Amino acid sequence: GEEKMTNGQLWKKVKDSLIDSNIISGNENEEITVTYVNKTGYSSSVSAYGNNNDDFSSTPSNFSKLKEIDLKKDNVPSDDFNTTVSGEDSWKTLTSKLKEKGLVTDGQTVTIHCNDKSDNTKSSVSGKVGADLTSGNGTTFKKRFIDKITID
Repeated sequence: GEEKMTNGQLWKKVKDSLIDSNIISGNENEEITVTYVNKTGYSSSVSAYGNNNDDFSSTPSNFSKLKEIDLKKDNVPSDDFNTTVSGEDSWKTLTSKLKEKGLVTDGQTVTIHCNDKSDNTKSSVSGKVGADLTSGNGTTFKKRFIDKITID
């Protein structure tokens, strides 16, 4: 068990989740600031773009826990321009990709907003690690307008 890694190597394992899902293109036009915390009370944000891997820090490998995420996307080109996500779906694959690398704990409440600035609509979805969604599901939201994620 060599589940120790840097900012870059951690954040990659928290990026490639969203690649499996339909939430990001993985272009040079999306950035994700993932905040996490170690055994000690020290938070750490790591902010990087969806082209390439991330490695711009030589940070310690005391990883133990998570904190929020801040999300950013530009005006996306044709490939992914129509992309929307079935709300539940945009929590499902994401969470289903993180325990693979031990990057959630067994009951965390991962909460995802949508901030749609089209027809005056916003919402959120929420569940636990392992269950299905007791809040949010049965609905769909646009890719470009999902930009705020927190954990309990």
